[PDB]
Amino acid sequence: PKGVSVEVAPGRVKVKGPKGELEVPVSPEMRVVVEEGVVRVERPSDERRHKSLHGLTRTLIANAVKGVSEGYSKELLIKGIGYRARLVGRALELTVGFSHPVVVEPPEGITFEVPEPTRVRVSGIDKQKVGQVAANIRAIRKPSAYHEKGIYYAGEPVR
Amino acid sequence: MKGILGVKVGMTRIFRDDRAVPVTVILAGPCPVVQRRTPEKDGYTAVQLGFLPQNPKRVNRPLKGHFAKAGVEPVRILREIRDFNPEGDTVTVEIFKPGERVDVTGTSKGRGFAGVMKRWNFAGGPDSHGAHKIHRHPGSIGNRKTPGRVYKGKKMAGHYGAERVTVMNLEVVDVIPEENLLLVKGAVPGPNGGLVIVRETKKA
Amino acid sequence: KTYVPKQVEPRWVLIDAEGKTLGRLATKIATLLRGKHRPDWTPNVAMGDFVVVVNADKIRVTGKKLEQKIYTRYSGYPGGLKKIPLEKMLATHPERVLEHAVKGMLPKGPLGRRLFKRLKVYAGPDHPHQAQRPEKL
RNA sequence: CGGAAGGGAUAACCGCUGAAAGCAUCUAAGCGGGAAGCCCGCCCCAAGAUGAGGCCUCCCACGGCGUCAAGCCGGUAAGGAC
RNA sequence: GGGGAGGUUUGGCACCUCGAUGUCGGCUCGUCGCAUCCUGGGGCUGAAGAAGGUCCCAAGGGUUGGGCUGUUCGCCCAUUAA
RNA sequence: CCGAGCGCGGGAACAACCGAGACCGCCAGCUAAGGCCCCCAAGUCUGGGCUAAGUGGUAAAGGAUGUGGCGCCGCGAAGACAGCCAGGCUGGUCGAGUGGCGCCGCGCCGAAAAUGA
Ligand SMILES: [Mg+2]
Ligand SMILES: [Mg+2]
Ligand SMILES: [Mg+2]
Ligand SMILES: [Mg+2]
Ligand SMILES: [Mg+2]
Ligand SMILES: [Mg+2]
Ligand SMILES: [Mg+2]
Ligand SMILES: [Mg+2]
Ligand SMILES: [Mg+2]
Ligand SMILES: [Mg+2]
Ligand SMILES: [Mg+2]
Ligand SMILES: [Mg+2]
Ligand SMILES: [Mg+2]
Ligand SMILES: [Mg+2]
Ligand SMILES: [Mg+2]
Ligand SMILES: [Mg+2]
Ligand SMILES: [Mg+2]
Ligand SMILES: [Mg+2]
Ligand SMILES: [Mg+2]
Ligand SMILES: [Mg+2]
Ligand SMILES: [Mg+2]
Ligand SMILES: [Mg+2]
Ligand SMILES: [Mg+2]
Ligand SMILES: [Mg+2]
Ligand SMILES: [Mg+2]
Ligand SMILES: [Mg+2]
Ligand SMILES: [Mg+2]
Ligand SMILES: [Mg+2]
Ligand SMILES: [Mg+2]
Ligand SMILES: [Mg+2]
Ligand SMILES: [Mg+2]
Ligand SMILES: [Mg+2]
Ligand SMILES: [Mg+2]
Ligand SMILES: [Mg+2]
Ligand SMILES: [Mg+2]
Ligand SMILES: [Mg+2]
Ligand SMILES: [Mg+2]
Ligand SMILES: [Mg+2]
Ligand SMILES: [Mg+2]
Ligand SMILES: [Mg+2]
Ligand SMILES: [Mg+2]
Ligand SMILES: [Mg+2]
Ligand SMILES: [Mg+2]
Ligand SMILES: [Mg+2]
Ligand SMILES: [Mg+2]
Ligand SMILES: [Mg+2]
Ligand SMILES: [Mg+2]
Ligand SMILES: [Mg+2]
Ligand SMILES: [Mg+2]
Ligand SMILES: [Mg+2]
Ligand SMILES: [Mg+2]
Ligand SMILES: [Mg+2]
Ligand SMILES: [Mg+2]
Ligand SMILES: [Mg+2]
Ligand SMILES: [Mg+2]
Ligand SMILES: [Mg+2]
Ligand SMILES: [Mg+2]
Ligand SMILES: [Mg+2]
Ligand SMILES: [Mg+2]
Ligand SMILES: [Mg+2]
Ligand SMILES: [Mg+2]
Ligand SMILES: [Mg+2]
Ligand SMILES: [Mg+2]
Ligand SMILES: [Mg+2]
Ligand SMILES: [Mg+2]
Ligand SMILES: [Mg+2]
Ligand SMILES: [Mg+2]
Ligand SMILES: [Mg+2]
Ligand SMILES: [Mg+2]
Ligand SMILES: [Mg+2]
Ligand SMILES: [Mg+2]
Ligand SMILES: [Mg+2]
Ligand SMILES: [Mg+2]
Ligand SMILES: [Mg+2]
Ligand SMILES: [Mg+2]
Ligand SMILES: [Mg+2]
Ligand SMILES: [Mg+2]
Repeated sequence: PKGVSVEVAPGRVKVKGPKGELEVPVSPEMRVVVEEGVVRVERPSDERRHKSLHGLTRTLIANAVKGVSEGYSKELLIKGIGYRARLVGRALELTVGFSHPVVVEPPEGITFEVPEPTRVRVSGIDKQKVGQVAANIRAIRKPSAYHEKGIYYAGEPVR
Repeated sequence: MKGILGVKVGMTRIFRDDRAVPVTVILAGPCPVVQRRTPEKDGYTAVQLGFLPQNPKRVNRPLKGHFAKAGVEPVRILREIRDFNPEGDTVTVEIFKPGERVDVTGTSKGRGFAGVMKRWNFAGGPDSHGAHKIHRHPGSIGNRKTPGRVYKGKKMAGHYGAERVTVMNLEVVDVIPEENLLLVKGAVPGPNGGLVIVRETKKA
Repeated sequence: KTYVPKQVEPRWVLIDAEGKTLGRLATKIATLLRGKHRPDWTPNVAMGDFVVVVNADKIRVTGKKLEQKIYTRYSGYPGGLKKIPLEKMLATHPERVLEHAVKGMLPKGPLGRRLFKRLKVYAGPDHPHQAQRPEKL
């Protein structure tokens, strides 16, 4: 948690950093300790649901950190002939086998990048945001299970 | 949300560019605004439009003050037009450009106590093999001990027509401001003389 | 012969509703609605206090209720069984949810309806600033 | 000329972040997508909605009995009926 | 080979009704259930595409005309999104 | 037991289920079954567990890392299960438990019908 600026509140935690500040809804019955330059958290007991709540926030907070730190971004491959993508200012239009060129809106906090017609990174400050947006694209043209086409994260081929 | 009162004047057909077009002619004389109601004074937005001239003697009513409150020649009729605050003091056929599609409300013709066949376009009965008693009848109307009653809203004969009817998306054809006339795509509720309102449609 | 009461001035009351469990609240409201708390009680006459409630939307409700609870409006017509879940009530007119709870706990008779009038409900707060307002919990 | 468009919430289902259970999971906290269907939107009725709603305008004291109180008889106003 | 749901079939029992609860078909008028025939959504496919298979969600609406028979049903002609 | 107690209380309602065998009167008292949050008389009574399905508000074979409680077997600080590096169980790293079976309590699925619930 170096260089950060995590500031505790009643039911939430405001984490700041080079990238910026971001709110993270924290559970009620949890102790967000701010030991030293780092941060800890402890649970009121040792019940089934409490364990879940600890590990959840335990990570959910660590994301607030990394988020304002190094930031997040996911790649996107694009197979098939006509299948490609041209960045257009903020938004990106990509023809991928449809008679209508797909215009993709750029949500706030997110700024996807296009290094190549086939490759596409998705810059962002929030795992929740980035994760959705990434999928939001694969959704535009899932991987044809009969050969290579449509967009891919970077994972194995559907074959 | 344009709007304007008028009277169905009649209907005949004109020739567009080279094809015939059946059109109704409405007359939406100059309608003086009589009261603009805001969300402050009332709770909605709308305008009271007057219509035909009136014998000042016939309007001895308190309406005289309502007319004076806006300083306008006593009109014969006046209705509101929801969500529509214009300009000036009078609306005109100028509000409608040819090509714009409008909704026309009106009062359908009065058919009084009409039969079920007449009213709900029922089937009635056979003219030949059957009893000469149910030729134009509704036949059955229910079941047995269950429900043992008749469904509310069952279609039956009764007073019908002579009611508020709104036809929609009628395209406005040539509109003559020179005489306050307004042509439309023909079918429009009411008899030749009935007060009708003409609004903006919902195509999108 | 047991005591025979006489005309009594309506005692008004102001009630909160934030965090209050729907029913637990409705009970007391009902019991105060009829003069059943005052020892000069008489079923015959009906002289319950004018209860006024505020902050309706604030009402709590345990477990799956906003999603589970269903309200039935039957019209006289076929298939008119129209049913509405709790969440929708608070969206539209939320005051209803407390009303349809109190109304249910009042007696069925004619004076029971006369009692449902004594009950005033809003969510704001800000009642019609009349006169009485003896707060309570 | 109409069935819509459109907004909102969902079904099966697809998915993001994510513990419990170092991994993994659409879920346990949370969030997004998704039906000719649900809510609304259109059209008609509609304040006996006795919970009888709002606005604009017009007319407006008592002339005689009941000692407070509730009423009764007549000429009227705006206005209404025949 | 095993467990069940439904109460459309055939039937068991004899409980109201024998000082009367008119029977099959058709017509007219429908309305409801969903275990969905079509249209909408979706999973798997021995799913290349188109077409189709099975299962899931979903009543809003729709669900033709005729030959034969008293027929219900069924067969058949011509079509349909069905 | 009803019949003959369709007289009373309870059970929503209801001959025969639970309580009880009504000579008359009373603006007296103790109870019975059943109940004591409101409609509805009396505890939003006390203490100790369980249940998140409205289960409770009433369905089976059979299915499932539901939740809690009890007992046993295999590996483990001579480093185990899991993941990450390398080779094809072994090594390293980390570092405290982990995997399988059986029984009890409550619960989930299986669970589609016709006028409005
Ligand atoms: Mg994945
Ligand atoms: Mg007038
Ligand atoms: Mg209007
Ligand atoms: Mg005929
Ligand atoms: Mg005959
Ligand atoms: Mg005859
Ligand atoms: Mg009946
Ligand atoms: Mg004429
Ligand atoms: Mg407050
Ligand atoms: Mg129904
Ligand atoms: Mg239906
Ligand atoms: Mg008040
Ligand atoms: Mg005050
Ligand atoms: Mg899907
Ligand atoms: Mg898929
Ligand atoms: Mg993880
Ligand atoms: Mg995952
Ligand atoms: Mg959730
Ligand atoms: Mg699940
Ligand atoms: Mg959503
Ligand atoms: Mg949506
Ligand atoms: Mg939809
Ligand atoms: Mg609707
Ligand atoms: Mg009205
Ligand atoms: Mg009125
Ligand atoms: Mg009024
Ligand atoms: Mg005067
Ligand atoms: Mg005077
Ligand atoms: Mg005077
Ligand atoms: Mg005087
Ligand atoms: Mg006069
Ligand atoms: Mg069988
Ligand atoms: Mg049967
Ligand atoms: Mg039957
Ligand atoms: Mg039988
Ligand atoms: Mg016998
Ligand atoms: Mg008989
Ligand atoms: Mg008889
Ligand atoms: Mg008879
Ligand atoms: Mg018979
Ligand atoms: Mg036939
Ligand atoms: Mg189904
Ligand atoms: Mg089947
Ligand atoms: Mg289609
Ligand atoms: Mg697929
Ligand atoms: Mg399929
Ligand atoms: Mg296919
Ligand atoms: Mg295909
Ligand atoms: Mg049907
Ligand atoms: Mg319908
Ligand atoms: Mg046929
Ligand atoms: Mg024939
Ligand atoms: Mg024949
Ligand atoms: Mg046969
Ligand atoms: Mg043949
Ligand atoms: Mg044949
Ligand atoms: Mg054939
Ligand atoms: Mg053919
Ligand atoms: Mg005996
Ligand atoms: Mg005996
Ligand atoms: Mg009895
Ligand atoms: Mg009894
Ligand atoms: Mg008996
Ligand atoms: Mg008895
Ligand atoms: Mg006993
Ligand atoms: Mg005896
Ligand atoms: Mg005793
Ligand atoms: Mg109790
Ligand atoms: Mg307690
Ligand atoms: Mg069961
Ligand atoms: Mg079982
Ligand atoms: Mg299975
Ligand atoms: Mg199985
Ligand atoms: Mg628990
Ligand atoms: Mg168990
Ligand atoms: Mg090891
Ligand atoms: Mg089910």
